[PDB]
Amino acid sequence: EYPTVSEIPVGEVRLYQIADGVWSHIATQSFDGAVYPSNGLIVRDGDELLLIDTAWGAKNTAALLAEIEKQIGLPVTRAVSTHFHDDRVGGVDVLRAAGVATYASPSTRRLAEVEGNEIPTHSLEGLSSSGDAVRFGPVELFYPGAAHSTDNLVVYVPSASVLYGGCAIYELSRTSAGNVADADLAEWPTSIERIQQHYPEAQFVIPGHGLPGGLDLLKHTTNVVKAHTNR
Ligand SMILES: [Zn+2]
Ligand SMILES: [Zn+2]
Repeated sequence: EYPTVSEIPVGEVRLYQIADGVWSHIATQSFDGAVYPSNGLIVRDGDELLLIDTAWGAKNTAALLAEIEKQIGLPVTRAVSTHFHDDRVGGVDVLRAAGVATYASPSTRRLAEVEGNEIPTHSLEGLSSSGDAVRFGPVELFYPGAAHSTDNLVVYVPSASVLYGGCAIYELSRTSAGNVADADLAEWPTSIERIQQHYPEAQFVIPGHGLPGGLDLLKHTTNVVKAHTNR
């Protein structure tokens, strides 16, 4: 039932209900002549919605808001980007124009600015040191340490035991490292272990790209990152 690339024409977006009041959003982009899927999260926040991550670009993110209106019909009032790369901040300007309040850590905002990427409006305090967590509406935001990027956040939905790892967590089908240009390979397993330590009760774990699974995605990622380290 989870959608894959061949289900999703580029420019379209699918929603997937994970639990009561919790969805992923799935979109695709072409990169170097291959097509990659990308996940984000949507969490019901009373009669409003919280969005985690853009749908990887302006057109996708417009389509995302259109699909949310079509299928859920509650207002997206806030969005949080989990790190500074384009699959996470690309589309922030579309969200902002549509009246969504955009958020990221000050580390992410700064790195987005350096990269010339779109920059969320608001700055999330309380996430500066590895192991820091803050509640943000119906989710907990956690900074595990540097991993895929120095700023990467993960998002937990306590009502549903859903853990969204973003790009710090790989899907099982990914056997070799993704983009590690901005990674801290040295710290990435230590960061993954902080996630395990903080969220041992998680039932559904959503990678930045590809299929959900369970907490097995954590050690899977560590194995892949450690192999890449020793390449
Ligand atoms: Zn990234
Ligand atoms: Zn990513």
